[PDB]
Amino acid sequence: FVNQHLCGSHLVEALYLVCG
Amino acid sequence: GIVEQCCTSICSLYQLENYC
Amino acid sequence: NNPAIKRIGNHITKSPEDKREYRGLELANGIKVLLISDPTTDKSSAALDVHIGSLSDPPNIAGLSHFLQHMLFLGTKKYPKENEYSQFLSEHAGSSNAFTSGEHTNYYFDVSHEHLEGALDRFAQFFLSPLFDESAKDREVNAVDSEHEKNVMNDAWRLFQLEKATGNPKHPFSKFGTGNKYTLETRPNQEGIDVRQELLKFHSAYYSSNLMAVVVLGRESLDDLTNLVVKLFSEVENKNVPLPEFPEHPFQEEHLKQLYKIVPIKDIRNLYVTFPIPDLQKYYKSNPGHYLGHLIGHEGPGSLLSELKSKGWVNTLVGGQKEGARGFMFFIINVDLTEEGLLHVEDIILHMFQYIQKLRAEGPQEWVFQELKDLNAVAFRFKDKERPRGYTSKIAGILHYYPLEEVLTAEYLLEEFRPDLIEMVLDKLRPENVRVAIVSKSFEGKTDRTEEWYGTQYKQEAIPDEVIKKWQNADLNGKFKLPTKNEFIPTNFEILPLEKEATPYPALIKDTAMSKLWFKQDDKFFLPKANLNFEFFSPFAYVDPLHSNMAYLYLELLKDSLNEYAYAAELAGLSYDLQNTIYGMYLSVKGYNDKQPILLKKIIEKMATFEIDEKRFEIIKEAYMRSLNNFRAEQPHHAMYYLRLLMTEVAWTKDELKEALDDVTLPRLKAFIPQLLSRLHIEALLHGNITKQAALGIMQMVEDTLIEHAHTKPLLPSQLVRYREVQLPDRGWFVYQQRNEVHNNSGIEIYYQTDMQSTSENMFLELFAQIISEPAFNTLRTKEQLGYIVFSGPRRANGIQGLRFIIQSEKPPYLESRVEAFLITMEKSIEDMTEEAFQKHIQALAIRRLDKPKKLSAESAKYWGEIISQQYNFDRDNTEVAYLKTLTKEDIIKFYKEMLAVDAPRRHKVSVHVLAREMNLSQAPALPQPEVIQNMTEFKRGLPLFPLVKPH
Ligand SMILES: [Zn+2]
Repeated sequence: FVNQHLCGSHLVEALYLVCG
Repeated sequence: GIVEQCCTSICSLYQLENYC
Repeated sequence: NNPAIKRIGNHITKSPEDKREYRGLELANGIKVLLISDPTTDKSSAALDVHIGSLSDPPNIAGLSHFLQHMLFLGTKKYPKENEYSQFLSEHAGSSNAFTSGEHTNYYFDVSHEHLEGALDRFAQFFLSPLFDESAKDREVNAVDSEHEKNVMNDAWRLFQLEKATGNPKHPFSKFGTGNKYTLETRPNQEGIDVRQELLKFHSAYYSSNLMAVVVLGRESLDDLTNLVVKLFSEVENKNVPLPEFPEHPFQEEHLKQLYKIVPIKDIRNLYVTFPIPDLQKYYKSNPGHYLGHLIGHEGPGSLLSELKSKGWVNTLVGGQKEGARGFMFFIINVDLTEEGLLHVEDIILHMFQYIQKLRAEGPQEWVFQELKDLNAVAFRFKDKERPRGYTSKIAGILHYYPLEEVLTAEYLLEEFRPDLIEMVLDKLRPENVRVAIVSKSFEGKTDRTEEWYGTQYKQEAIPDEVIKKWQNADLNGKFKLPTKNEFIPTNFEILPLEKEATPYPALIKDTAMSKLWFKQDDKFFLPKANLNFEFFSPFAYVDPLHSNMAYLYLELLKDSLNEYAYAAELAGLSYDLQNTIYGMYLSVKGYNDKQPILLKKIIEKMATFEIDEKRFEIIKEAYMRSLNNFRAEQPHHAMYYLRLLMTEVAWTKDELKEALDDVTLPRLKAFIPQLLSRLHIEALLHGNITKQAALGIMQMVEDTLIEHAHTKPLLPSQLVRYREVQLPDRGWFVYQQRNEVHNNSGIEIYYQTDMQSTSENMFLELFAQIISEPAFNTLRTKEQLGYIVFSGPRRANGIQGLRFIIQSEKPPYLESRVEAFLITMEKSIEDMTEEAFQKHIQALAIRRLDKPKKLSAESAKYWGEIISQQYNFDRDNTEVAYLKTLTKEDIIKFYKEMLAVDAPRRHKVSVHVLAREMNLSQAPALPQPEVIQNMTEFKRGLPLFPLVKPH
């Protein structure tokens, strides 16, 4: 597991990818 | 507009699943 | 005295609500330790955080510490079985994960509380004597290659790495932390590196005790935990590794005043403004960058975003401090851009500078600081109790930063007012050290650089001096006012006494044509908080693609319009969630109960008397077209999306919704809202620090507001349809195949449909999932290494269920036959396990299912699933667990043989294959000719639908 800084609309988008 | 915890720092996979 | 311990710290400051008990200490070898005693906890947990990460990777083996971190899970001198660790956890209701950031490597697990020591002992060996087995290393290198693969085509990861590619290339900051097969195998082989030695060397150099913090949470007393930690961790060797520092910012003179134009993958439009700043961590008692983030990121009247939004240039903004590493930090302000906005980057930045000038002009403001301090004091007083695993993982990292006595409060309690620091940081948000990045498809073709690790296309320019000047001369703009006193700040915290008629589950306390009210006074957490949840049912939210679009747009337009007023509530810990569902709408309002009726009222009232701004409508409409398109770029495991459409009675495709979207006109929307609002049913869960009278009252206010302003009338019992699931034929297998146009991996979902949900059907499927759960991971990933993402488990929908498998892979859906292979491995394995191994799995599922919720909303969520699924089985956990203990191996073998085996008389299999952009080993059984689904509607038409489950 790496991962990076989740900012604004990158947290909304990135966090959809974790949750089906 | 305020940077979130996952933006300001680099979060675990656990902190991310936490809002699902 | 004790030789093993360098000290015990003093009393560790905790909220007075926290009944957990705490002892910090530092061992003789230098590990900082927090001990947490919770005699009531169901799972215990530990974590260890090593203050080393990818910034310390050898320049010539990018990814070595991420890779090390994978390798520690795969065997040590004391527990050499490759998967001993993940297997021990799995049989004892735990799990485990780990992450590597630039300066940290963080490892955590949880487990049944009876088995802390067993788990903990296995875990300590990661830090003492990992094997880094030759053959493990060869396999696991594929998993890391796959992690990276996955990220290649994602806009955030490409931006994240591009930022590092454009600072000082000498600076550790520009390292590539993930690693891949190339950097971790191919090239090291080309260069005669023995990676097993390189791992042994790096572990040996950096896994020093002096750089570690450990946290351990369990039922044992503080004394027992102390002994336990001393015993497993004293032996970790101390090599006095100096802690790495980066006093030099990766962005120097020539990196400032740069403009980057970047081509994204998805059709997005964003602007990133960034200023380099010093490390502010040390100023945590005052926190200047938080103060400024709060101001520049504000969303109320008067704010930076209010104006950018009013000019139709931006829709959302985020600002404040972003960590770099020990030595350097960043201050960001980033916005999404409308199309108009994209042509006004220059003016938007000038507004940013005008807003920053207004702060210089008004000076620091203690009243703002006092608000930040009270809000955090209160957040602290009444923090929700955390799940052990996240909590240990978190304290572990911050033990590196705060005195023992402060680790719990350090990030909440502010102390000190610092007009000086606020002013110092403010003096860096200046055009002479700004960085600007614009992400837009309009730069397609126009660019000339390519970032090496991800392939990102971009162009780089000096910002023209004349532009820097114009920004340097930004004067006050009277559209910008600091915010005013925040009226939503709560002040009433009284916990109402527990009622004489209060009940342990939600009670149906209202059952009318218009609404069905479920209610529970909190009898467990005693914090001043509540959750208020509502389903609104209207057959019109989803009658067709166009209605669906409209429901969606309406609700976005609403939230957009409430935003300015709702923001203050949100800073004050009162928030809300509002979206359209295939049934109508969902509204949740959560936080401190004190001012909650105010917010609920304003929402429903706005909902019912909404007037749409034409300009706003046009903007949001365009963002949503893009949003539908961009689906095309979501990850191949999309396989889930297509199964969800194939299996549900009614579901509109992203394509259908997109088509229907051009017909959505303003006139058409205005017409829809009153239509939608005119007949509803409401099912609510109100749960928390409230009385029955308050709950009835809140429910009725929602009702009355709707009646008054929207003339709502009840829906008929029959129009309260639930949707059904497709009923697969005994013995059949269908494949539905598609292509991911963006990513170069496959995905697959394989669903084995079993039967309706019920006590016995549920528990058969769950025990089975529990027995195959780590084996599937262990075989399909760790041994066969088919992809990073490898998942298996129960699938539940529409009241039906089955077993599914999801993999994202570079091998083609091939994947099938390996799952089938695996599936046989499992029957034989179930035959061969001892009774006792069988019963441990029962026990493990039992602990999992009975794990008590640690906080209000975790308890709400269980109840809400019982309600929204209309099973209303609030005591399902005891019932299902009682039945579970009953089951035997024969039951599970029969079950498997009946519904799951490749030749089973009731096998019902569907597979979604998503092909890639381009497109030892056990023995896979021979498979049937699948039937290729040609057309989703047809496939539904030609099959039965299941009944719906009966209520409880
Ligand atoms: Zn990883």
